Amino acid sequence: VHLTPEEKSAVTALWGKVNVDEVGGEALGRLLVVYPWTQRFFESFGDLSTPDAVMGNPKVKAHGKKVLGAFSDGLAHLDNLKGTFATLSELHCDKLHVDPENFRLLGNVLVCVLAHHFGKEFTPPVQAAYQKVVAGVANALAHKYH
Amino acid sequence: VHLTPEEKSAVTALWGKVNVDEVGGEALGRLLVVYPWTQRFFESFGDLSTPDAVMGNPKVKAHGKKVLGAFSDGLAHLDNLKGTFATLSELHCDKLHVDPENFRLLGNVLVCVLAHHFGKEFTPPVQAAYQKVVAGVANALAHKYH
Amino acid sequence: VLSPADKTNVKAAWGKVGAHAGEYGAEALERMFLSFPTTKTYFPHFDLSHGSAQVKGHGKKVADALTNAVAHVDDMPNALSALSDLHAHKLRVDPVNFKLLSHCLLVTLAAHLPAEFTPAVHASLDKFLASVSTVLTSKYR
Amino acid sequence: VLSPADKTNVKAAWGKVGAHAGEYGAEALERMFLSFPTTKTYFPHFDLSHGSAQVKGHGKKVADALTNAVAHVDDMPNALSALSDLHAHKLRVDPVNFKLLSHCLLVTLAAHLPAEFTPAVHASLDKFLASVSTVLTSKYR
Ligand code: HEM
Ligand code: HEM
Ligand SMILES: O=N[O-]
Ligand SMILES: O=N[O-]
Ligand SMILES: O=N[O-]
Ligand SMILES: O=N[O-]
Repeated sequence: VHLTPEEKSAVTALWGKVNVDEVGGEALGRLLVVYPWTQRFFESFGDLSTPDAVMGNPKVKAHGKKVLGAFSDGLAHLDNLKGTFATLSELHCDKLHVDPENFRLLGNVLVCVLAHHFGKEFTPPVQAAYQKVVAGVANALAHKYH
Repeated sequence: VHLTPEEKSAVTALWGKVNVDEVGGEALGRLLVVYPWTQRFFESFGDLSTPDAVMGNPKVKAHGKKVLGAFSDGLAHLDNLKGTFATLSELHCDKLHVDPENFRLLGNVLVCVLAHHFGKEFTPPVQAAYQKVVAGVANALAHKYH
Repeated sequence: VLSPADKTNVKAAWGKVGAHAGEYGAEALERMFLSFPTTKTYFPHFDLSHGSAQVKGHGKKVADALTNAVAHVDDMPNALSALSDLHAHKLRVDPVNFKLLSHCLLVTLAAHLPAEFTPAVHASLDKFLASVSTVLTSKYR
Repeated sequence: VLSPADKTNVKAAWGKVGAHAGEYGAEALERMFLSFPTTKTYFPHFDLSHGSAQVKGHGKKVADALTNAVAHVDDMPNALSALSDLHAHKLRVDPVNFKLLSHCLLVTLAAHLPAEFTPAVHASLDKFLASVSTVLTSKYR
């Protein structure tokens, strides 16, 4: 995906502020709570019977950290998301068979989490830049379906 | 998109049988009838107030012919749909701003039309091969969004 | 909202399908599994090979559910309530997947109803299956 | 199907939004137009620049519609019938676009409700907006 330098600026500046130990687990937790069919892929995590259980679940936080690590890696290589996410695509597409619409969902949940965390700092242009980014990551993760 | 040789065979053999003067207009007509919001992009065509009006509409048939011509062109270049549909992407994405979900819709309507026309000949494996093809065309047409 | 014309059309199509309902349901499933392999992960314990008695049996259950919906078209939420519970709560069926099976059901009818699958009836069937899908995913809203 | 808990949550969130409802609606629209440029083609006659009085005015109408839905949450199809007619028949709004505006509404609430936008309330709001969207696209089913 081609971000403008203004878009790249919006994304990069915000991201430096992100708590990489927490936001991933918050986004994943919310995905599992808001789109409960996603819990299908994480039955090993244990208690997901309530929102509190999910958000407080240590496995959710731990796996979310890895997920955010992948996003960070995409952010570092915006001009080659396809190469970056090759292996993860193979995993989510060929092995896990996750429907790609769910990539788009997690991306939008991440956006919600950024909005929640940054509030007014997460302006409509900053959002628009992040939408380009999560679309690009979703598309790359889905490449093994193309 | 990578079709297997069996998939390529299924697609190629069926396509030689397609009435390229008709199927395009049938698929477009059905798109306009079944997903009526698509009519938004074709107000110049005239009377689209009923199914009969749409299917009998000469402009629908004529434009459908061009659309099918594009599909045929994709079929000839399966291993480079991106290059093939570059210009059309620019048109549908940058100029027309058609939501890409609609590409997927037209593709599935085309599949329905093939099923209707070929009946039992349109076997589940032949369908599956065509689904790979219409997904690939939709994805390429949508590239200017990626 | 299914119009009187849609209800007429859907009823006509089901009539023409007649006693093939179960077989067409099984065919729709096979089309779905081949065309959209992700859907197969909901049936890891089924044998999904061509001719599978389990797919045939399931196709019949699916067809029966749809005909129950046709037969109670004005009361679908109530008619499909148990099925809605099952698909959302227990099975956690991804909502996207209803679009895939609906499409395969349309394709199947299209391949079997040369006369009946007109653009109008195609539109009505699409709305019907969309309405059924909305109910079956409603335990998500 | 909105649960009692969802209705409680949605009502709580709207309460916290209070008199900002209109402003947040305008902000949601701007987020949508910037983030999802395809949506702009429904407003070719609007000026969509930041600060546009037309976007502000429309944001208020949108917010008013949602609050009318909250206020008649058990009768949404009836409450939103005219709006459903307008969006499907006259405007021919692509159904995908309701997901885009719903997301932008969530983002907007999230950016304004640090305390209120918990995972539970986020879930309830998502269902609410999904339910509103289902009604507004129902003239397609
Ligand atoms: C959309 C962006 C996504 C990103 C960037 C992402 C990233 C990751 C990463 C980094 C891992 C760890 C892989 C490893 O251990 O090497 C992973 C695993 C996994 N992901 Fe995702 N993921 C995404 C979406 C999803 C979604 C939407 C689902 C399901 C709803 C999902 C299901 C899984 C599962 C089940 C695993 C564990 C697989 C295993 O350990 O065998 N992912 N993902
Ligand atoms: C999905 C596969 C599609 C293919 C292969 C396709 C192909 C084409 C072709 C070949 C043309 C003629 C361009 C020219 O004259 O050089 C065209 C034009 C056009 N298409 Fe599509 N199309 C697709 C989907 C759609 C959809 C879903 C919509 C809207 C719902 C749409 C809206 C239009 C419009 C409005 C034009 C005329 C634009 C103009 O003349 O300025 N297309 N398309
Ligand atoms: O986001 N699950 O990897
Ligand atoms: O299919 N309209 O180009
Ligand atoms: O195949 N639907 O159960
Ligand atoms: O902005 N929805 O009218």
